[PDB]
Amino acid sequence: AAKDVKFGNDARVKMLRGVNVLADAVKVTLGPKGRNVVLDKSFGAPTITKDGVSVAREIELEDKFENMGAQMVKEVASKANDAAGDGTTTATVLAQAIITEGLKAVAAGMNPMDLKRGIDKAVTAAVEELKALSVPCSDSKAIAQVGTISANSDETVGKLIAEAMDKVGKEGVITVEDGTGLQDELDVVEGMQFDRGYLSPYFINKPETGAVELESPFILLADKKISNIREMLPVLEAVAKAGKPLLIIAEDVEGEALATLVVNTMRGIVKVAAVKAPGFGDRRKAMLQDIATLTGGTVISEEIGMELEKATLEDLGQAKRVVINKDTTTIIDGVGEEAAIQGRVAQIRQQIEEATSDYDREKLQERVAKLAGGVAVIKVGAATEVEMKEKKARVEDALHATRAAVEEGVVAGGGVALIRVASKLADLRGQNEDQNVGIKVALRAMEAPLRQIVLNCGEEPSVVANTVKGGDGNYGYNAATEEYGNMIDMGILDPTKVTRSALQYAASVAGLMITTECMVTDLP
Amino acid sequence: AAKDVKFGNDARVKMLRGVNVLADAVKVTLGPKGRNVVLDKSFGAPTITKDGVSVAREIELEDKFENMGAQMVKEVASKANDAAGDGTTTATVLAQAIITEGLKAVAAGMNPMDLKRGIDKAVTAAVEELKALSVPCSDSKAIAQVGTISANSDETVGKLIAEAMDKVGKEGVITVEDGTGLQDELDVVEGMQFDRGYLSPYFINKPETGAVELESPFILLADKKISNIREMLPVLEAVAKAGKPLLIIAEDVEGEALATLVVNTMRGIVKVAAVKAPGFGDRRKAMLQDIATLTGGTVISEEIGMELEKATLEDLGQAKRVVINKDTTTIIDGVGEEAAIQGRVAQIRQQIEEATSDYDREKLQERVAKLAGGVAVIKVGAATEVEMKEKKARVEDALHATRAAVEEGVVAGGGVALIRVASKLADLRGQNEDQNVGIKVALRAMEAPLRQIVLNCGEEPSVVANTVKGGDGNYGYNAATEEYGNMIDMGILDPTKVTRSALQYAASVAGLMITTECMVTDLP
Amino acid sequence: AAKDVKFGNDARVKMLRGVNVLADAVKVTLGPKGRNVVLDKSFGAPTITKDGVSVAREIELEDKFENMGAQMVKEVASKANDAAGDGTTTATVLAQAIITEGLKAVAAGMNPMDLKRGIDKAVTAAVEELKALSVPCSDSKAIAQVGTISANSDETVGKLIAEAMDKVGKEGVITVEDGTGLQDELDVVEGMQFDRGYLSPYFINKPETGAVELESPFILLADKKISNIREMLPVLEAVAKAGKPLLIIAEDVEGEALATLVVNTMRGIVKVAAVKAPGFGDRRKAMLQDIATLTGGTVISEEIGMELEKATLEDLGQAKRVVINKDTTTIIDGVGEEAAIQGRVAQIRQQIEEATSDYDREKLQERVAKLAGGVAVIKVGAATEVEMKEKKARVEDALHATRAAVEEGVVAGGGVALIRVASKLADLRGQNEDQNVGIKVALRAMEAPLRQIVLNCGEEPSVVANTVKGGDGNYGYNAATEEYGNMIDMGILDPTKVTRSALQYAASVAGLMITTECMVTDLP
Ligand SMILES: Nc1ncnc2c1ncn2[C@@H]1O[C@H](COP(=O)(O)OP(=O)(O)O)[C@@H](O)[C@H]1O
Ligand SMILES: Nc1ncnc2c1ncn2[C@@H]1O[C@H](COP(=O)(O)OP(=O)(O)O)[C@@H](O)[C@H]1O
Ligand SMILES: Nc1ncnc2c1ncn2[C@@H]1O[C@H](COP(=O)(O)OP(=O)(O)O)[C@@H](O)[C@H]1O
Ligand SMILES: [Mg+2]
Ligand SMILES: [Mg+2]
Ligand SMILES: [Mg+2]
Repeated sequence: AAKDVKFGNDARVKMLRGVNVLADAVKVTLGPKGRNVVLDKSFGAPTITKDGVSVAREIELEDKFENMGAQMVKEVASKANDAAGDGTTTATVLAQAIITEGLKAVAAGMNPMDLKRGIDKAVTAAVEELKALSVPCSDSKAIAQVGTISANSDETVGKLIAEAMDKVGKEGVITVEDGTGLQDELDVVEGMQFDRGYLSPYFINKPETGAVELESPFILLADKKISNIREMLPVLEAVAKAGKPLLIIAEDVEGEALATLVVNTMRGIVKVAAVKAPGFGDRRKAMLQDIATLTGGTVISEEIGMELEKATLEDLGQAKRVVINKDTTTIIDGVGEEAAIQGRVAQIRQQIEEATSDYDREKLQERVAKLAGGVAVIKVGAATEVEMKEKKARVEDALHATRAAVEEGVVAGGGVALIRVASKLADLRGQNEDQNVGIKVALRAMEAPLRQIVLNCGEEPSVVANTVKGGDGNYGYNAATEEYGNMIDMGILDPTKVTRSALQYAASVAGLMITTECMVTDLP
Repeated sequence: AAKDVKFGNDARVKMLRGVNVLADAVKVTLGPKGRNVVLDKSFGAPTITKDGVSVAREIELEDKFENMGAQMVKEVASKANDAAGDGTTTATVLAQAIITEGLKAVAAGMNPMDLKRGIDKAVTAAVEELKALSVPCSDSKAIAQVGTISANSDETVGKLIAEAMDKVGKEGVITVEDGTGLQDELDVVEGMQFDRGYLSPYFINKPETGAVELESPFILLADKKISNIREMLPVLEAVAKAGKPLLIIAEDVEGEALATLVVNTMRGIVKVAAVKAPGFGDRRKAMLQDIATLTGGTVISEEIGMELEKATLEDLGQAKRVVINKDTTTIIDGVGEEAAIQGRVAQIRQQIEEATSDYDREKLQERVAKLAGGVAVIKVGAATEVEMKEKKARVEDALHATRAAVEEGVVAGGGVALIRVASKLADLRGQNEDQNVGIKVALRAMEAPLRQIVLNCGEEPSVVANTVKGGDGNYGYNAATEEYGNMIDMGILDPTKVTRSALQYAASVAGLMITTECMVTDLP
Repeated sequence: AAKDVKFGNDARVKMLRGVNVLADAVKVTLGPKGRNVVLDKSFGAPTITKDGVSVAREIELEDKFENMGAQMVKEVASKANDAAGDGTTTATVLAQAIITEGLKAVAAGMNPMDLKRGIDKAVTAAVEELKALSVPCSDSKAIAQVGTISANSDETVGKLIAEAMDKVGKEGVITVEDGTGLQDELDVVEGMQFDRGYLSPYFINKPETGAVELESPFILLADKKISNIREMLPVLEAVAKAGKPLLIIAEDVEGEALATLVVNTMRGIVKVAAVKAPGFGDRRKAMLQDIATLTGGTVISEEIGMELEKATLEDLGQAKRVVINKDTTTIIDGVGEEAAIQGRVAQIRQQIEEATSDYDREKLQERVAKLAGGVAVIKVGAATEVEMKEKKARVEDALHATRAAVEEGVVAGGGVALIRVASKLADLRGQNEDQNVGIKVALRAMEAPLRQIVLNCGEEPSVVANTVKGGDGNYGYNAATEEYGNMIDMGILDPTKVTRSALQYAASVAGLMITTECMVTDLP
């Protein structure tokens, strides 16, 4: 298509309207006095959210040039989120701020390429400063405070996160999903358990639960489909002699084999149960191996050239108890010595280290938890669906910020950390005067989040900023209680990694943007 | 697509118009002096209805913002309905109320997030208050009153519901369907019966009904298709010796087997009949098991490795009489001891407890009824189809409210319960003044349903509310007889669970709503 | 789609223009001075008709609201017709009347829900009153009078209907179809006959008719296709010995068998004929059973495990004569004793009682006639096609009204019955004044049909109604002769069931309609 090209101040002015429409939709939500935005949906009911990256992905503008502005700053908000899943509004606010100020200096006749260099120097400096202010967050109380503050001041989320973090340990997963009732609820599953039900409801020796239960059972791990019962006989009978029940975790148990197993368990011959293997594809075999290790058994796959028939009792895993539902098997307390348990865990330790992907990382951490600590699920309660969505998202949001606190620390919120690092770099200079403005451009933007937080309360940003600026260390403004104080004492903690990412990402794009001199796009 | 974004008072005004159009099409229908709305349909004739969620789901507006408003309140009405099938208009009315008043206070310059906290606090309070006013509704008289009142003052609906509730008992289903004539009619099927006709009209030993009848018959339950008669012989002959007739409920009876059975029953050899199994898929086998239990027989499926041939008389169920039509089998009085009956019922008791779905819940409750109490059908009469639709809906509607009465109790209608819980909270306060206004915003809306009820009679809401406000307990206004009195004595009872759900849902959304500060949506 | 919602008097006004455009197109046709409407057709030539439900179905309006109007009153005319195939214009006229009046009182500020209650009470009362004026119509003369009056005063239709009703008896069908010439013609087939021709034109022993004729023939009823002649031999030869001819009614006679039969009959071996079974699917077997009964033969189907070979002469049905054309077999006078005939008829008597369908009802009544009375056909004559359509329709129309007279009786026409029940309810009252207007609203509409009859004559409705109102019993106005008199004596009889369905249906929807307060529909 034919293009519309626009140059210099003209192009920039459109660019900024672009940034501004997005920035302004995203700002309304900053801080405890944040407000919500409503994003429409051709789908079904609209969505009410407080979450900056949600609002930001929706903004698309009709003027092709305004649009390019908005589609650019939009990535600060987006990246901020893939990085720590929080602080996306802050980020946006900082970029709108670096760009506003920067462009105004380009209009003063400064060389943008230097404005940029100064802005990045300013920033690299601020990042060190942050790492210096950061203090570790490692007690349950602090963790609760980052949760809480992330969840727009929902003390309950704070607590629940803090609680879960506590039970599943350091290497345990926590996930959030819709709840049944109105109140939030925390499930913690003990030890190892996966997503597989009995293959026939006949195995069920306890109908009141609708679930199967065996004690001191041997476990047969077969990495292959099971059709012929012939393959079993030498084994099933070695077990009938030891007088103990048996779990069968194979790739699958089909008609011919299953039917007969079902007939055999029924008549009170040998107590048995069978259930599909966890997952599919490649991880199945590796994850079935997990199960081997935990119960001290040997995987029987046709890959190492093995036959079910040639398997003595010894190959079988063992545990003290197992529990299986319509769609959930669980092994309690495996015989595997913690020598071998700890070892296999020290292997899947480095699986994550060289997991060059994001999805190849999730699963490994899951397995680590099923073998080491525990798995926790939070359920968010809500009266409505418009409510579930927003509430769920905040818990999700805070879940992330705590994980961030834990690895990177905390600094004073209400954008005090940033305002503080700005005074620490009051003396930073670059290779030339433009660069010095460039630096000053960033220091000034570093006041933005506190300034919006305040404006969203309907008081005066420059009065609050002045008195915060007049103090020291962690003195800051409590927007919620409208009083000044020590931000760490008041429990207003930002996870250091988020304050940091918001600065980096926002500067990284704002930086580029202010060096636009030409813009090319389609004809209306 | 390029978006239109709107901010603050601007966006809200539009949002309100949107709420308002919907809320006012819903209002017209509130209470005994309600009027109906006509909803068009590209389909066939329009639809006349009084039912608030029906009107609501139709409203869609041309201003994309006004629409957003409307599509949002629309969920209070919707949720209300998935929750108790009733009170949807009240709900709507309350939300229109909480919003109007709430936005007015945002324009006052209150912090909407607090307005929300006050509103919720006000509501959590009001729910407790209602659970306190609730009294159990458990006689047949009260039940009739809830029915009656739900069916816009139709005493006959009240009575039929009350009557059915009484015969099918507490674990019995009641369903409504179109009737043949002009008058309503209540069918109650006694004990166990399902949707299956004879497999050949030849079995029919009584042509005058066009139906089959056997006394003291054995029952053969086969969980498998039946093609070969060979499989039958050992059994059919053990039955010919005992001189009793035989029912065959299998997965199916096809050509070869059936034909011969048909030939055998014909010649006066052995009195037999055959009929498909109930349902399909997985429930068939479980439900066929029901039939086993009720008649004290043993299911014969190839899954436990069983053969028809190896079945003595003993495996066969038995009853005192069976009745089968073109499409309805029914077993009268099974031999199964109530020891085993009561037990299998205590199992399907907890099937519903862990039925994590809505459709996996319907079927279980059905079976419970076929095994415990009874099944009842109501037929709604009407001269026309425009009439049938509206009348059927109301019966359905009241059917729901009585089920709600029964599980959660009744409170005073005419929106007296709500007006009373508002004076109980005259002292509620929150953390800060905005929250106090927030609280007051809700208490105020709690007057809405009575004030519409009154307006819809064309008298003066604030006069009626003032004198109701001036009494005590259950004094209220009888809009139908235009006189004051005790609302429970006058049989104007609301089911507690609906009054409460109306409040909850409407507050739940209106609450979020009043905290919109930005709105994003498409270009016209 | 975005909707256009309309509220109170506004939405009503549009609703009523709606009812009006329809009501008016329908009115023009009412009574003997009725006129015709022309309804266009993308198809072929337009359609000239007098028939209210025909005009009505066409009306659809451009104003989405006016349209709703129209599409709703449209249902009175529609139901009216499914219910007694007549009175549909009167119906229409009463609804336009109940609406007009009703709405005018909602404008007075009555409570429409009560307007409605009184309009129904009024009506329930009127229906009793009609059942009380109704006198049975059971001589051939009165029957002619209902036909005649139904057929816009076509004495010839009256007569023909009366004539048929007389010959086919009470359980005989009468159908109307296009005729060959210009004059109407009544065919009456005697006894049993169906739609099947010889399977080979060679069977024909009388070429002058082009048809087959056998006397004292045995009848072979085979419920199965016939391919092998082997299956026949034992039988064909038992018949060759008795020296009588043979009819073969099987599911079909194909190549191999047929060919040989054809060769055998040809050479003067044994006199035989063959013809397909009546209908297909399930009724075939049941209907072939009919033929069995009538001729005292035994159906030979492989379903009861039977073979053609094992059939002696005894199994064969018998009659005194049979007559078969290119597409019509007919059996004259079967040997079956009326003990068994009457019985099988007493079974298909209750087939109709429990025929829960409309199509499962037509066939049964057919069979009843082929076994009990006779079948009659009327042929309508016309010069043109524009003419055949309208005439045929009227005969059809009157065919219905007579069937209705016969089951429910007659009342005085020209709208006199309704005007008389109206003075009988002069004292009816309801629970409150609004209901009293509502009563009075209906009693007034009850004058509508006489008022239109008169206006269609171009005289003055309120002079005619005054004088008619001034008389008694069956005094009324003969619109055709423009003189007053006793309407029963002048043969102006309306079948009671129609006068009552007109009232029922019109009030049933008019009733709802006047309780519209909102109307929702699409944007233009
Ligand atoms: N009581 C409070 N006073 C001042 N700031 C607060 C208070 N509570 C939370 N905050 C601050 O709110 C800021 C961000 O909240 P949020 O609106 O989610 O922005 P983001 O999406 O950028 O995380 C953090 O700086 C946190 O310090
Ligand atoms: N005689 C009456 N006087 C005052 N209120 C009544 C009377 N009869 C019924 N109501 C009130 O009607 C209200 C609801 O009727 P309805 O129009 O179905 O609204 P909803 O759809 O909100 O259930 C209930 O609060 C009930 O108390
Ligand atoms: N000579 C007559 N005088 C008055 N009314 C008549 C006369 N002939 C027929 N009618 C009346 O005509 C009315 C209906 O005829 P018709 O136009 O078909 O209306 P509908 O479709 O409503 O049957 C009946 O009420 C019948 O009594
Ligand atoms: Mg945040
Ligand atoms: Mg209701
Ligand atoms: Mg007529």
